Amino acid sequence: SVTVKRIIDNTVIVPKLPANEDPVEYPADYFRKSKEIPLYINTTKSLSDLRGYVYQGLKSGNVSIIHVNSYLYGALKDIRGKLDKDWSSFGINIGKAGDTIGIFDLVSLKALDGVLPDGVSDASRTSADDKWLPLYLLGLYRVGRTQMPEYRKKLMDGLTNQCKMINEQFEPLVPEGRDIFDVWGNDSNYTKIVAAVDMFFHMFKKHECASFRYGTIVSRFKDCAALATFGHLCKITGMSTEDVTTWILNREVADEMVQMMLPGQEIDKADSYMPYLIDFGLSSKSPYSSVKNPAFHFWGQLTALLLRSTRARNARQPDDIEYTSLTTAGLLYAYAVGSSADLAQQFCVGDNKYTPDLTTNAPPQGRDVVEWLGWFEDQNRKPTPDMMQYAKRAVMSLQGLREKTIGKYAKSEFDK
Amino acid sequence: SVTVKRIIDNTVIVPKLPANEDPVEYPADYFRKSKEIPLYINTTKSLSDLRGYVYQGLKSGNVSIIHVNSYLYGALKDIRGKLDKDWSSFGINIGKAGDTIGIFDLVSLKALDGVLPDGVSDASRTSADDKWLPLYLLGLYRVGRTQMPEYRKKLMDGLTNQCKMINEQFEPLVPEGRDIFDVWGNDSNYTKIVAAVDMFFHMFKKHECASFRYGTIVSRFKDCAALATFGHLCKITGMSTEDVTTWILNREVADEMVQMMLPGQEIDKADSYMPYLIDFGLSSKSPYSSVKNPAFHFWGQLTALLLRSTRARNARQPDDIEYTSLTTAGLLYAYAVGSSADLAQQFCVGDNKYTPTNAPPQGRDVVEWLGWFEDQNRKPTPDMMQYAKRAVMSLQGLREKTIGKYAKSEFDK
Amino acid sequence: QPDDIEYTSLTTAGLLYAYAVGSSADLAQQFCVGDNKYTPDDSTGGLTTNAPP
Repeated sequence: SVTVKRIIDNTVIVPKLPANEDPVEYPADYFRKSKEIPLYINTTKSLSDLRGYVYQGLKSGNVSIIHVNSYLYGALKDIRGKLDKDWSSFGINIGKAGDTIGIFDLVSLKALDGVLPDGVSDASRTSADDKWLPLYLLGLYRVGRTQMPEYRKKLMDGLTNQCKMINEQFEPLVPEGRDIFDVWGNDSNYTKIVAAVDMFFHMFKKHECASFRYGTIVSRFKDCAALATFGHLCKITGMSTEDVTTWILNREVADEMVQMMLPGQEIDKADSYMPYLIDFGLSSKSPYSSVKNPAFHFWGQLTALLLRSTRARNARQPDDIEYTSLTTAGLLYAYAVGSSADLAQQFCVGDNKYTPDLTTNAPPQGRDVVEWLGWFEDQNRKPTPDMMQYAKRAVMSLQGLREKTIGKYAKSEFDK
Repeated sequence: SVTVKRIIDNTVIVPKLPANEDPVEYPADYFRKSKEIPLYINTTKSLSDLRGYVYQGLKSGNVSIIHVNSYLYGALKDIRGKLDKDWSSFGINIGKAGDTIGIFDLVSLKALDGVLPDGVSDASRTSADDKWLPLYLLGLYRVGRTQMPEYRKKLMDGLTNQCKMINEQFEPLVPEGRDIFDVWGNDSNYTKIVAAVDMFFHMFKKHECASFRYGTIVSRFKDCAALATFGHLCKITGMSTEDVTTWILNREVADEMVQMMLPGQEIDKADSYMPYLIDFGLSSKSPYSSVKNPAFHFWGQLTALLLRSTRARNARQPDDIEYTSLTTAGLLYAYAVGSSADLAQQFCVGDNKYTPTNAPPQGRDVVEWLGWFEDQNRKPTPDMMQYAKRAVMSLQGLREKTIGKYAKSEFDK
Repeated sequence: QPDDIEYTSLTTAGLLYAYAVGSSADLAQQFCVGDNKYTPDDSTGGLTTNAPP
């Protein structure tokens, strides 16, 4: 369809629209450029003074982001954890046989020299270092990302978890709304610390300080939600990863899948840098994000919902996608799984159920794509009363779903 | 299914997703490595002063866990243990013959360096040792195993029994909200003490101080819930462990059963280290939990629910499992049991009663019910649906994310 | 909604467009394992004429 023409006067129109580049960048195609990830905190100001600096800063005022980072590195220099195996990611070989590494065995540099107050601060604070302060300092990042009234529920998390034979109270004054400690999310260094801490304790799960993960955990697979719904779609359909792939029926959902599965990205690998691609600054734009995989995210989450997913109901409904087309695809998929139970005898006493055995129009026995596409073709490509009912049965009795979710989308579509 | 290829251009895609670590850890495999459970009682100095340290530390919002540990050790020297026969678990010989063993016949060691207040605290309290103080201290653990207003309706349990043959009352400061004695369960050495206590009085039910289990019992089979639901299902169906097993109809419920039934783990033995696999630090990821057995937990508890179980109502509904397939399975099982009543004559007066299209099968046999399910083109019958309807309608206030709420939504419409 | 336009004609046109796209779902097997559904076979026009295009 290169040439379109106005039929009334035989003249040629050339239909075109505004371009939208915004390309994505992969973790691997960064280590092809630099073999290390810098962390700048040039502050050789004593640990005990940094301790006091931030304490009164947090109590009330302009807590410097330079200050908190400097403290954290010093407070977390605990060269803990014996490598049990080997630790290699993207060529970088940090961990050997039985080597004792730490956080900041990532890679680390020093920049600038300007600071706020004078050397010896206020010697009021005891240790309370490795004890609680970092858990607070790191815990605030997670609280910073939210904007909904969950901030108070996630600040209860902070305070209640910080009582590990420590018992204190609050610290800042004004409630959230992105302004106070949310400045930190935009610091290249602060996020890299958050990531290194998560990575490190994800390796050494058993470790007396792995409690630092609460709050440092939301950096893991940060804006890689599309990948997460692919995992989730598998566990709900109970199908293999490849068998789920074959049920993808829309061009733009295939596209996104190809993009999400591009090789050499270590996405399936145990302890890789991949899950921390954003906060380590390995990538400016995630190829695994929901905003770059909207067709897939909607399809998968819809399908999961009709299958009684509890989480899917609150997933966001993305704009600029082929709703009607994506939903019919989902229904069929959901209907196939949802009506064909796996159900086979597993254990016996020498007495097994032999399975030996409506030939015209009737839903196919198994859960095979080619079987179903042919059956649907027979229903001239339009969903039956039964499968339209199946969708209704599933969505009715869903209560209190927020707007712009796939939950409200699904109910409003199938509950008539 | 090794290879997938995009049909539009004939290129191979390789579908893959992020990994899950956390393998299970078995209590047997612990005694493969070590041959002992080390209890680190750090300080060993003055029993009388410790009695003072605790009370004072309990009246205000500050008391060391090291100090209450060292106190428990000193106060509980019930070397009174007249063995009935023998006692052996996981290759470890705990006792034999008619030996009088003690509570701490489970390997004791010394630890670090630091202690809080000066030597002689307050010589105020006496003879309160082998009476109530342990019973109280130990009681606070199961009080720490909560988050909702259950605590203030479970600290009653405390003062009430902390009064039987002792008469003592109110002592705590801050009510709750993860602050007070709710941190004690974090101490590796504290939990080990509670475990050693419950394990001891489980062998010696008829001892003077059997009361002490009133807070230490919640340790027994901790994080081994899926194993219990298997027991509950048996009691509820009236069927044997063998038979129940055959009614498992999904691959993932099979794996999880297989992983729960590994042969060298003393799970059915009377007095073992297994039921305290967590608090003794034997395992850090129980194989018998309902997080490692999500499929089985749902299945078992849903079937229970249709069979009129009261406890099934509030069971938690796991994420990332095949709801639809599992639900069908549970429905068929529950339907079989719930329309094939055992019903046989039990007693007589010389006068017995011998028992011998597209209608539900005779007995409770899986092969038979599967064949009947086949004949119904693999979809649940409208009578089956009414059965589950009846079983769920008129269920009162049920909370969110339970299999109770799940079942009513699914079957009552 | 702007003024001074032909609502009736514009909407009946917009309905017809919406109806067409909305009833003719894309749907086509994208990935496979060496086993692909091929859609045409004798694909005629549903129930006589007046059937959905």
